[PDB]
Amino acid sequence: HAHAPKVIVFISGSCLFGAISRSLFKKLPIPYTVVLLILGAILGVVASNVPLVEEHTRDVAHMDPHVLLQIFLPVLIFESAFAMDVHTFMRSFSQVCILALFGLVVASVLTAVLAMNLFNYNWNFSEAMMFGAIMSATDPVAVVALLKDLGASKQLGTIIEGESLLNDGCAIVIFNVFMKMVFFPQLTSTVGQNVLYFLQVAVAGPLWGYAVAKVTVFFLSHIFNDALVEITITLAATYLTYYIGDIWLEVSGVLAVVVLGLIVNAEKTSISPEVEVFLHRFWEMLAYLANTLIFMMVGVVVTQKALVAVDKMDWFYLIILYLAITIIRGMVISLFSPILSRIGYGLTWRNAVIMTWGGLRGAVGLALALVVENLAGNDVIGSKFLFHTAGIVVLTLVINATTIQTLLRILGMSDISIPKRLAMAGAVRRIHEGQNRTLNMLKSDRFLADADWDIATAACEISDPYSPSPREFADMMEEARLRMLKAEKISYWKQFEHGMLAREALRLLVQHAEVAADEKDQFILVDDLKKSWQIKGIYPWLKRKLEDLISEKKIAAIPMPKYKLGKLMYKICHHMAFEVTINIAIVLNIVPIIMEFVVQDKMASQKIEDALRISNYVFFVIYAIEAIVKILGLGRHYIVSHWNKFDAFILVVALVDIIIAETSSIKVVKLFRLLRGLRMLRLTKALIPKLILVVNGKINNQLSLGYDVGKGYIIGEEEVGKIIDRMVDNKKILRELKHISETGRLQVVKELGLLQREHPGIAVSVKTRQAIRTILNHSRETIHELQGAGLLDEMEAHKLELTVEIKMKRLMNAPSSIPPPPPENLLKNVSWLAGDMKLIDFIKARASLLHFDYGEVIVREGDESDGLFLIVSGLVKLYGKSVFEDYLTVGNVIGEMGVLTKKPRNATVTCETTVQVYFITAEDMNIAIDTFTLYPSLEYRLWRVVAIRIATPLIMEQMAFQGWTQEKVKLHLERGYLVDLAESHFQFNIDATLEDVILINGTAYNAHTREEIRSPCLISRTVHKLTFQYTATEEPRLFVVRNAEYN
Repeated sequence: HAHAPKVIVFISGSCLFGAISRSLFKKLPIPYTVVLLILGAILGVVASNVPLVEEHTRDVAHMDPHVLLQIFLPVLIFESAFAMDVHTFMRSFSQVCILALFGLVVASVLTAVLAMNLFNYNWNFSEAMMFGAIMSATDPVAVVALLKDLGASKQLGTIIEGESLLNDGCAIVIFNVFMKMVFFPQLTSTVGQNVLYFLQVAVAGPLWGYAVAKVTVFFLSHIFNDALVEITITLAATYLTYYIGDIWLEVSGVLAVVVLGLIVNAEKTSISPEVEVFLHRFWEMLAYLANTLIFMMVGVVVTQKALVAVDKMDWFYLIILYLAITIIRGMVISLFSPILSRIGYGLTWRNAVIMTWGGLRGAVGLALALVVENLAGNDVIGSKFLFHTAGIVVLTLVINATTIQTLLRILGMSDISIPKRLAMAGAVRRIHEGQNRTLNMLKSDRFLADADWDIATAACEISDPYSPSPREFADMMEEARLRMLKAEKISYWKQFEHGMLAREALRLLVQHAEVAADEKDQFILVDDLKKSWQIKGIYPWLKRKLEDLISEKKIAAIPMPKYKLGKLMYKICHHMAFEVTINIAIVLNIVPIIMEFVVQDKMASQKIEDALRISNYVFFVIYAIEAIVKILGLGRHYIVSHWNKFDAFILVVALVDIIIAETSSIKVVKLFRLLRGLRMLRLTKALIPKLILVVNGKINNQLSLGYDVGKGYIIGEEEVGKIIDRMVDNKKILRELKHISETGRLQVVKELGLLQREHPGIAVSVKTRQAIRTILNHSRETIHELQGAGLLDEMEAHKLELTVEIKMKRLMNAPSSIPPPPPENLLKNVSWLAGDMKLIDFIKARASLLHFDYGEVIVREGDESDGLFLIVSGLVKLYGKSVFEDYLTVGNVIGEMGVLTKKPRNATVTCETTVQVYFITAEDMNIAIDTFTLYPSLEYRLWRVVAIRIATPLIMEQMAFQGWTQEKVKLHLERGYLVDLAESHFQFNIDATLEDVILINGTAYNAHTREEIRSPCLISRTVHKLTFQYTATEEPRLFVVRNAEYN
């Protein structure tokens, strides 16, 4: 009917035009957005002549400014923020801010002066500043897209993107400031009044955004199965942050959304992964809709209202303006180049050109132009604002956006590095080989013999998109160095693919490897990695100081009252419900404190101020009973704590002012100010624990990243060290490489072991978090394995896989600090004790806790193996000639092999810190071995623990070249078991059911050749059968792993 929404046809039609442009002009260098402007112009000219069409474009063309800003800008700004690589953005935050904020001011002011002097429009400074503001809002989406692939992607790409984000955010702020001075002027403004205005837009805005962000991520972390709720919460937070910010709080909405976008982006872990991928594609779609509409709207109104008021001179000014804003941006970048070069990633002269040429203008500039074109009404200023802004957008998108592709070439930035070319060629060649095998396999199929292979081969063709002498010695060294660093990069990627590394640690390690590859004679330096696990000094100090404030040890020392009258209260005094009730009462006291006092201020409603006085009586009564109960429970010791004395002062205030108030204006203001100022501050007692939790969280986030980088490096080095043994020939080179790897590994394992001592609880939290995450991951795999085998139905598989998903989400809410378990708990958790309560009691009764000081030697080489140590606290350094060094920390048990083979100790143990060890004597272990002999025998368990640790190096060395990482090998061995040579004193291999057989201890004879095999050897696949000697000196033990099919 006549009331039908006519914006539906325009909005939907805009989508179709966007699709058409985006499709047809996909290959041409001209960006599609230019075509949208042409189509908008066509709609404008045709609309002016055909009244029917005008009825459909009017509602959206002639659209109120506020509705333009309130709906579109939050989408554009949030989407831009939500799409950033925050981690890189933060690491270059200063460099972006200097160039964005200060650069924006100078760029706009210089443009403003140009507009005033050059143009004959006779604009004043306010209008010229609006012009400069809308002329300095960039939109480099087309340029960062190219930089994403070709080169210089990591640093340059995000710097231009972040700079554009911040200058867009600030340009709107400047535009808002100067628009009110032009279209909504005010009679007067004081200096102090303006300063408060600055604080609101510049300081309060970001704080409002930060508060809403931290509230949002809190709830998102507590939504477990509703994806729709997560998406809706994101939408509502984004729009309410802007609306409440601009309209109710009058703080800067755009900056609030910028901060909200960045915080929510950083806290992506709080969003379920499946939702995360949705949101990225969702906000992209919303931003794409916003761009398509704004460009078509400009195309419409520019022809209907703007081009009718354009003189020949205006065209001349547009060219001069385009040249000016281009050289101005370059001047700003160069001028700050000395500063920017000394922070973050310094700008090379070629990078500067990219930033200068890549400063495309776009939607935000146009959107703000439409506001002026609307507010100005019939004034020419509106038309000429829209004309120039549209002109600059067209010129930049025609000239800059098309030639940037060639400029990146001329500057020699698009070249693909040799490593990438080689990797792509190898991958393509392997794929090409993979298809030939598949193609042959199909040709043998009876049901596909008649298929047209000429077409099949042509269709499935993947094509490469990119198409002793010192001089001798140094050459191999450079070759080896690069062949090593390349291996590491692989080992990091393998770890990530198997969920062993967080993405951030992977990025750091790969970045360091790449940097080392570019430099000369450079390997990975741990000194560069240290920045990952160095805790900033502020946080430990804050944690210590805050924990001192609520120490309250002087209350814990208070004894029970000496008579029954106080005994009952004392119990209440230590019930959490008491403190919770008092806190709730206090926080409820805000309602009177605000309502009555603000009402009295307004009067300065008498019945309200008369009535609320009674609530003061009620809260006084509550606090009085609280004080009475506390004094009765504690007695004279009550006054000891400083927190209590503050409450005594508060009650003194209550008595004094409630009496005096009931009994000039000074008394009333005294009552109000004193009640408000004091009674709210006693919440800090309950607040401080939350601050401690926040601090823990900040430390945990840093320490966790440290462990990943440190542990990622160690595993990478361990894997590589068994590869270079066969990747390089020259022994001298080989020896030099491994020496560096070990001197790096020792530093990492030491420093990373000292952090645990500095922050015990946080370390335990981090580690238990890793433990759970690993368990769930491999728990997820079995579900896929069961699903893939068809052994479990798809719907049932999904039902299980949900419980894993919610479980992995609840990790993020786990406490940042777990109190370290006491020593007795460690014994309970030793690998070869778990579950055997009878054995645990036997050991716990005979384990003697010892304490050592720095530098003491627990055991020395050649000493008889008198027992084994479990390190419950500290860090010990092992230095054994069978040269070979290591550092062991909490949990690790020393001497497991010694008590079994009864052979002298292999390494000297020195304490790097104050160490505590549970010492179990060899005699006790022998007794335990003799007295605990069920199927999972203690001797069997001990050997199994040792066996795997001995086996893992052998299997790695034998199959490092293949695709298995360490975790896979260790799990692989986990399926194994030790054979009882008493059940059969000879072992017969079965190649179809035994995957690997390892000899751990004792000599074994080849049954046919009667060759003797040394103890730690990995039995070669060629051996058919083994015969074992029987001597007391070395009883032979053997480890085997069967195929999945149980024998």
